[PDB]
Amino acid sequence: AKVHGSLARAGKVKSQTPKVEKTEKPKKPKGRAYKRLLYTRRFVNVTLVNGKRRMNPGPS
Amino acid sequence: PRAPRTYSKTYSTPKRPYESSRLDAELKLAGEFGLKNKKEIYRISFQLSKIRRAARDLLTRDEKDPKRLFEGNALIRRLVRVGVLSEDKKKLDYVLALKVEDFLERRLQTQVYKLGLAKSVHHARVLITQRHIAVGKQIVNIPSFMVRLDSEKHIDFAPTSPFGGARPGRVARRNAARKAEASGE
Amino acid sequence: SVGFGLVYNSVAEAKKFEPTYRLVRYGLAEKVEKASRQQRKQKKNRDKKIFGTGKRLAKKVARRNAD
Amino acid sequence: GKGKPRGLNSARKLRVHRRNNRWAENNYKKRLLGTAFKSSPFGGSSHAKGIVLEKLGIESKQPNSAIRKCVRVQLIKNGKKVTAFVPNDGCLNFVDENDEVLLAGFGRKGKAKGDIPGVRFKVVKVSGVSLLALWKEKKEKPRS
RNA sequence: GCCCGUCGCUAGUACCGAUUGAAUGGCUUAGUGAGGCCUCAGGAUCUGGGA
RNA sequence: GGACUUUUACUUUGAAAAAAUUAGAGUGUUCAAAGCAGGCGUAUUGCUCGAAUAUAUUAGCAUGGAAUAAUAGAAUAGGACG
RNA sequence: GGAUAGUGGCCUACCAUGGUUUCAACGGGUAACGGGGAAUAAGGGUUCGAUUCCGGAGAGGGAGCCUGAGAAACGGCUACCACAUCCAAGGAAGGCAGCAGGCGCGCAAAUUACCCAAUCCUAAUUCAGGGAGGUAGUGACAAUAAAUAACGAUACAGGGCCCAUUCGGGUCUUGUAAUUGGAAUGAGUACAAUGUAAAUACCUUAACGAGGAACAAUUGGAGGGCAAGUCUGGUGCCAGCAGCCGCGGUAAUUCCAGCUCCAAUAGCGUAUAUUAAAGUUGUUGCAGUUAAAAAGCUCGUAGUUGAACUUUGGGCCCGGUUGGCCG
Ligand SMILES: [Mg+2]
Ligand SMILES: [Mg+2]
Ligand SMILES: [Mg+2]
Ligand SMILES: [Mg+2]
Ligand SMILES: [Mg+2]
Ligand SMILES: [Mg+2]
Ligand SMILES: [Mg+2]
Ligand SMILES: [Mg+2]
Ligand SMILES: [Mg+2]
Ligand SMILES: [Mg+2]
Ligand SMILES: [Mg+2]
Ligand SMILES: [Mg+2]
Ligand SMILES: [Mg+2]
Ligand SMILES: [Mg+2]
Ligand SMILES: [Mg+2]
Ligand SMILES: [Mg+2]
Ligand SMILES: [Mg+2]
Ligand SMILES: [Mg+2]
Ligand SMILES: [Mg+2]
Ligand SMILES: [Mg+2]
Ligand SMILES: [Mg+2]
Ligand SMILES: [Mg+2]
Ligand SMILES: [Mg+2]
Ligand SMILES: [Mg+2]
Ligand SMILES: [Mg+2]
Ligand SMILES: [Mg+2]
Ligand SMILES: [Mg+2]
Ligand SMILES: [Mg+2]
Ligand SMILES: [Mg+2]
Ligand SMILES: [Mg+2]
Ligand SMILES: [Mg+2]
Ligand SMILES: [Mg+2]
Ligand SMILES: [Mg+2]
Ligand SMILES: [Mg+2]
Ligand SMILES: [Mg+2]
Ligand SMILES: [Mg+2]
Ligand SMILES: [Mg+2]
Ligand SMILES: [Mg+2]
Ligand SMILES: [Mg+2]
Ligand SMILES: [Mg+2]
Ligand SMILES: [Mg+2]
Ligand SMILES: [Mg+2]
Repeated sequence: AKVHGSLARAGKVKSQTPKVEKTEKPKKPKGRAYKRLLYTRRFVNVTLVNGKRRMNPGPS
Repeated sequence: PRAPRTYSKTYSTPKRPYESSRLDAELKLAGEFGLKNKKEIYRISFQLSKIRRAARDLLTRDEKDPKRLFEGNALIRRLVRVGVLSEDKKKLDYVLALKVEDFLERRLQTQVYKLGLAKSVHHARVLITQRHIAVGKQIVNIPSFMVRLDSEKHIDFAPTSPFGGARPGRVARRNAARKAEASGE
Repeated sequence: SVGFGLVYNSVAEAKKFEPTYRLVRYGLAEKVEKASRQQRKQKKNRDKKIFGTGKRLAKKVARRNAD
Repeated sequence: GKGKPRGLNSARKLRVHRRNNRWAENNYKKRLLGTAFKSSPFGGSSHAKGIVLEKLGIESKQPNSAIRKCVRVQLIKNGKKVTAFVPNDGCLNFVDENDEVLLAGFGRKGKAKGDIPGVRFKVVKVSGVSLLALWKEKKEKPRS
């Protein structure tokens, strides 16, 4: 095949995606406390059961 | 040129990495005994695994074969000692059963909670690491201490710390400092 | 706290059967300090290059100071 | 009953036969011929450090249309000349000719990766630092 | 629809190949042969035949 | 003590056998990986449990077995006992 | 016979023609020191062992030898070869695969520190010496324990539940909360004591030391395998991603980001090797009509394998080790 194709466009997309800073948000607990949060989220209180169960929903 | 220091690792990771049935099952335990790791469960499953392997082997030997009798009986009374093996079921075909949860419900972190004294496993953890609660006058700060039956009656707060006399504590005493240095002279 | 104790029949019997670093800790023997360990070793080695006394080599090297 | 000998003294034939046939194992043969140490641009070692000769623009195989940015590298312990992919968006901007780079395998057991033809290595580091850090921002390229 | 080979482009690998090509390592003919040892001598000196 | 003994394979039990590793008992290193400690009192002139066991396979040694599988035997009798 | 401490073609004389081999000699390769062992877990196996203990070998390469009970010794000598240092050019001197440290090599590996206190070794010897060895520094090689938070009040919201003719909240707590509330603790810092040869750390422990600006967890992934979005913005077969299948040519569930979510978590990715998956090396245990594979055919040596039959049946004693019913 060909070997000497342009290199002009190296990093085209990364260089032209608009920066949006990370947001400043609540500090998530680390260690045992995080395993706690997961468990009250996943089993204790429960959220929905739209037929089954969802973990990362948005506009449903 | 000196004797090697011997070590061993004390846990085992599950083969299938992403099996949600097992993953749910593991998390429930984590939040039911106040653990912080999948490893704290991985560990116990390993402890079990060998106890079972041990037992399996003995079972293949003849009823009342010398080794079977000696090491089997020994394995049982060790298990009875800490309260994983119930008294009735005491002849190894049940250790051959057993279960992860039986081992879990004997940790110090859980025994500290099981009879009052904490109310929530997480308070129970925090208490342990923070140098309160003891066995004799011997403070214990490892949540995995595995209460052995005959020390169960002795899980109480330490003679040090608040909660067991001794002293309030430097964050409270600091408040007793701002109390009479504001409202006094 | 758990330690270990000894008690001799005399002060003359400790001073002879005790390790010398211990009597130091107590105050019944001075820490006779010396040069470095590698200062000492070097001196041993420097000393190896001389056969006999030394002063015989002082005078003979003193004649070089004429030539 | 078909195959192999069964007899109690036929141990030898049974071992020999296995010996003879083990050779059809693709991995066994490579091990015993010492193919690694003999062929193969690296020693048989996990990584190899080399020097950048030219920057290539390899055109990718079908059904993919692209230009895979790469480099020609001359392994230092070797003189062996090799071509290696420079992973992630931009990164070729970090390398420059005559520069020193650290090459690794592609995780395919020899063999080329995907649509990149004839490329069996990827970079990993340049001038002592690592693409990954550079691409993010944790580190900066050294002076010269 | 599928599909075979010559011919043409780029890149890669191995092969054959004048150079009686080159290189490293292990043995080795023949020739030359250090050194200590053993041995025939020697005898500065120095004793009572010996050192 | 004398005089003579067809060859083997297999299997059994045992001896001879480094420690560390391994399997594993005992013991609350605070837990544990470890370590081989330690434990009781008159804690003022001491009492005391330990520091196991298993494995250690081919070959050589030693003992039991006599199925399975080989060897040898008397036919030009140069046979067997006395 | 000579030589040796001593057996022996060890060597020399004489004499003979033997010795090994498809049951694989001889030769080649080994990125080969052997072993105890290591990794991998149904079993059978497979891979590894420079390296804490045992044995062997070596001290840049070769050979020679002095001393001595013991060395073919190298922190001994001698020669040659390679290398290499000082010089007043006449000469002299060196051997880190000891400890540390430098160069080189490379993907690849630490202080030119303290001590004989322990463990032990040596000497004429309780004493001296010991980079043996111990101490600390460097050190995410592996291995162990396990912090990054815990508990109440209130403010609506719930689901429980008694009632429901119909307001509803009221007390058993499920908890999502943009004001709240006092508690707890070692990370660190630090008198002191302990530690130690002296130190440092650990174990102890006065004084300090947590409210979001921390004392602020990471590393990868979110189409399938494969646990987690068809969110928003970007790009437009470009840039890039993708172990494998595959995504990207304008509403991208794979790219570049934001948000959110998943998994393991003081750790997690990548590369290379091996092991399990692999009954894809198959003794256990493969496959061979058509998927890879029965020699065109028959003889045949080595090798493997090879029908049946020879003291079997009956009788009597002896003493054990478990288990039943009594104890
Ligand atoms: Mg000295
Ligand atoms: Mg002297
Ligand atoms: Mg073939
Ligand atoms: Mg394809
Ligand atoms: Mg090129
Ligand atoms: Mg080289
Ligand atoms: Mg045996
Ligand atoms: Mg043993
Ligand atoms: Mg002879
Ligand atoms: Mg002759
Ligand atoms: Mg001949
Ligand atoms: Mg063969
Ligand atoms: Mg070698
Ligand atoms: Mg070895
Ligand atoms: Mg080996
Ligand atoms: Mg080597
Ligand atoms: Mg030697
Ligand atoms: Mg060298
Ligand atoms: Mg030579
Ligand atoms: Mg030598
Ligand atoms: Mg030496
Ligand atoms: Mg001169
Ligand atoms: Mg060195
Ligand atoms: Mg040296
Ligand atoms: Mg390293
Ligand atoms: Mg004296
Ligand atoms: Mg000394
Ligand atoms: Mg040292
Ligand atoms: Mg932090
Ligand atoms: Mg804070
Ligand atoms: Mg992230
Ligand atoms: Mg999924
Ligand atoms: Mg869009
Ligand atoms: Mg989009
Ligand atoms: Mg994304
Ligand atoms: Mg992992
Ligand atoms: Mg079998
Ligand atoms: Mg097959
Ligand atoms: Mg076919
Ligand atoms: Mg045929
Ligand atoms: Mg033939
Ligand atoms: Mg037969």
